[PDB]
Amino acid sequence: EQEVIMSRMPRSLEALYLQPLRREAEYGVPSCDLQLRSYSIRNLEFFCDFALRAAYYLGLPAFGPVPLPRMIERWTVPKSHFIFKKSQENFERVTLRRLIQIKDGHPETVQLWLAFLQKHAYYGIGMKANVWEFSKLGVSKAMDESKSEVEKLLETRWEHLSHVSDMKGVGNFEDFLAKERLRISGGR
Amino acid sequence: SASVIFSKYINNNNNKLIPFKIKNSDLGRTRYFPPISKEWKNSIYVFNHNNLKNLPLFDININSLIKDYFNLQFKDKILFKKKRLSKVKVVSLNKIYASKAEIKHTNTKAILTVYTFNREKISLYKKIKKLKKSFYFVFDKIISFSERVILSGVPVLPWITESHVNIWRKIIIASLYKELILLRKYKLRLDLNKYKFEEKLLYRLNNLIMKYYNKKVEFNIVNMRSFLLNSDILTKILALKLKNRNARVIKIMDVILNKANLPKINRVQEKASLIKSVDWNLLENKFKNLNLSFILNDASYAERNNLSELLNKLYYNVLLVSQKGVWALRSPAQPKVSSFAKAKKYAKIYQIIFNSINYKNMGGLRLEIKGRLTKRYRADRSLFKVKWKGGLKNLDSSYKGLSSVNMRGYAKPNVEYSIFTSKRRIGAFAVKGWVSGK
Amino acid sequence: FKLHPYARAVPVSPSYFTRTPRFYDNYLSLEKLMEEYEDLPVIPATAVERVAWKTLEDIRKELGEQVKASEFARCLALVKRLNSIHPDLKPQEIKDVLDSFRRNVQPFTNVAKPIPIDQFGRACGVGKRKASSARAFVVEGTGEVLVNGKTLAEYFGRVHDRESAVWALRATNRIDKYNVWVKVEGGGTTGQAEAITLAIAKALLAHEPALKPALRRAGCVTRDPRKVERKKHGHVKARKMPTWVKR
RNA sequence: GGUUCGUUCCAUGGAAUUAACGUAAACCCUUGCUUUAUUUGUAAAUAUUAUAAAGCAGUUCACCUUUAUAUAGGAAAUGAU
Ligand SMILES: [K+]
Ligand SMILES: [K+]
Ligand SMILES: [Mg+2]
Ligand SMILES: [Mg+2]
Ligand SMILES: [Mg+2]
Repeated sequence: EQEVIMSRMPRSLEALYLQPLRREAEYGVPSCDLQLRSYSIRNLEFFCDFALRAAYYLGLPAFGPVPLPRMIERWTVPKSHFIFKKSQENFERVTLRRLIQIKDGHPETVQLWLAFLQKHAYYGIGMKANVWEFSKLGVSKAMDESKSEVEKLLETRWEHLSHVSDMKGVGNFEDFLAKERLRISGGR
Repeated sequence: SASVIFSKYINNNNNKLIPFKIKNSDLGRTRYFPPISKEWKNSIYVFNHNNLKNLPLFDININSLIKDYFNLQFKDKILFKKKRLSKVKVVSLNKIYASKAEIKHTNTKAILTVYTFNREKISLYKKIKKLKKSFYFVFDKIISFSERVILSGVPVLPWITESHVNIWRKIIIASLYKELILLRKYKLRLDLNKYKFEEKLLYRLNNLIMKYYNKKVEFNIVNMRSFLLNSDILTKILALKLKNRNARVIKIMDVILNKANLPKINRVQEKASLIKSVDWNLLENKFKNLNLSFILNDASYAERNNLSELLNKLYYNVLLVSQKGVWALRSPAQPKVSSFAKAKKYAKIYQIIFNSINYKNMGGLRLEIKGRLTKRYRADRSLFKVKWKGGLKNLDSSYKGLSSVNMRGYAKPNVEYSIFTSKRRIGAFAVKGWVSGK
Repeated sequence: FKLHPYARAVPVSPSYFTRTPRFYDNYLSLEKLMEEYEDLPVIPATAVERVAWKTLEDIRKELGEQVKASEFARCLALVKRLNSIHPDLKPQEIKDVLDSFRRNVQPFTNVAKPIPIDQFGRACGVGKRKASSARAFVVEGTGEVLVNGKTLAEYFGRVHDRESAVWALRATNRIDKYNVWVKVEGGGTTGQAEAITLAIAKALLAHEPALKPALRRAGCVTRDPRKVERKKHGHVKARKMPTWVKR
């Protein structure tokens, strides 16, 4: 029952007060391009630092945030609903965006990174990721052999879905997805 | 070996090396960046704009649901209250007022913020609190006493079943019916007022709002201590007062302004500018070379090797009993918390947090009423009254000369504008209201 | 615990009814010190270390009073008089009151980074114009000039633009001392020509910094900020208005 | 009565002391510079175009002139910048 004088604090807590660390890419082949967008700059710059700290723990060498060109829309409208036309005013909607590109990233590890950002996404930010991956010839046979592998991973996930025996509200399965997807996206 | 397709992406390496340059210029403090949720009602971005075009319309529908949701009341038959029927429609000022909703959107959910001024709780809590302690003290005796004579022989047991408890309970109700229905009234009306902010009743409102956004909505209800701290709640209250025919317009505006308390100020110091001088306390100027390989390499202090020793000198550390001392731990169901979480003192952090927030104090107040507000039922002319107390200026920029961040390209970040439209028996009128913060 | 039976409100400062109580209280204190230490010797102003005294604005904000410029101007003549007292003979009382009138304001420092010279002896200068940006690599040579790979004559079909692009070398009479390899982008013929003028001038100063007084009078150091004005609603152009019909 | 782009500032009045709005300040684009970032932009690169976040900068210093001694102004391709 004695008191110990801690020489320092956990590195997880110290790293929160340093600039986000970055791994070094040995080859430099891009494995993911995450483009973040928002109408504000304060939440976009904050979440980009948070996204770089996650890429460090996963061993992903991230590059950026690269400031991409601003997307500026413009509208000139009359200030009066009725006749008065010699008086108009300009409006705009500037989209601020950043790019975080990961290189030499393992395909699965890159998907945990993306899965983490979506779970802890910051409000007011839209995200889009392009993932790359190398594969061998014979894609047809590769995707048929991996069926048994994916089935085992889903054994515990089928519980999410449940329907009455011989679901009749669906009808044509494929046509249901195609039409239900449009209804979810709002038209397309 | 490797693939050719792979080698064609290695050679494309013309990157610029991070130089770690040393700053030789003096840096000022960054502007005050106001929150993002206060620029647009919907803080959102989506790549498919089909989820973006109906938001202006939904804001109207959502605000209607929230307004009517907070006005829910028991039926007179549930509380046994005798309804006093009458033709006139009574205006209720002692309810929960709510402002327009601010929604933070993600691809997974939406956080709906709404500022409320709970005026009904102020009355119910004081009214029920008048019931003195003797009520509950004596009521306990009736329980014990009743068990000695009814559920026992004349002067937990295995010969007392629920079939007897029922009769034993009805006897108490029959003798205290006029008193229980009274306590039940205020107890239920107070709990209803309480559950409106809890998940007991909010999970139902979620099902109604969730149909507009197709995402689960999380509520962030902020209770305002004064109805003057939010413009939406202010113009709403002033509008309900003016809706009565016999309402004295000018008198009602004066009573509201009298309730508004402005802080003491020195006019000569507030309107005094600021001379731009390098602040050597800023972490940017104190260390012009931010690399630890230079800071921790015995630059100024003698053996401050530990990165923690450096951080403790810059920031306020709660883990330390002495602010610039040492972090001494103790070495040899219940909640899972550190053995020192109870000793942590967030006394100076509240100062750090709340001093870094601008526009806290109420700076100025402005009310405008315009429309048909005469008392007689004829075709008179429109009225227009204006009252104000304080100013709507952005003192940080107009006087001190600091740089501000205007909202939506033209609006001052310290003012709240809200308009509420109503109508008398003779025509329509509107109540505009501005509220600024210092 | 009970209040005192006899009590009356009294002003704290004797300058209660004055225009600026706090100022006069501090001004009268100086009048008292000066009248007390007037016999001490002084030093000629030439041997008095220059001090940055506060301004009329710093006092208004500090004292929270609306001090007058004329009344403060004479209060500033005392601190300058008392400051002239001999340091060794200056009393500690005057040393303290004088420290409250010093202005410790430091202006911000923003020094441009000097243009280096590559290991191969080529310095890069950058110039700009209406919409163009130039990068000139000036190296010791014979006088060969290239613009986007093309020669100076194959690129500019107007001799006026050629002379303006290398005007810095011409004005200083060094066309035959350096070889320029320019790379321009954006803008037009004259926009790019004037952009190279500033680019070569900056690169030239990296080799011979003592030519700036000459490039000044030549007009190759100044950056011309003129820019096309946007079109404005209600106008046919930046400033041209549509026909106004009186009737 | 002076002065200022300006109810700006100074002085003054046998009556003034203050508040709000406009004004001003600040904000957006643009100009020079500093730091950060380097892809989908950059010939190369020991990083200089471009891209875009934050910060600094002017009527600031020098020169000349200067009322009531209180508040200032002028000079404009041959002082600095
Ligand atoms: K034009
Ligand atoms: K740049
Ligand atoms: Mg006057
Ligand atoms: Mg203005
Ligand atoms: Mg590339």
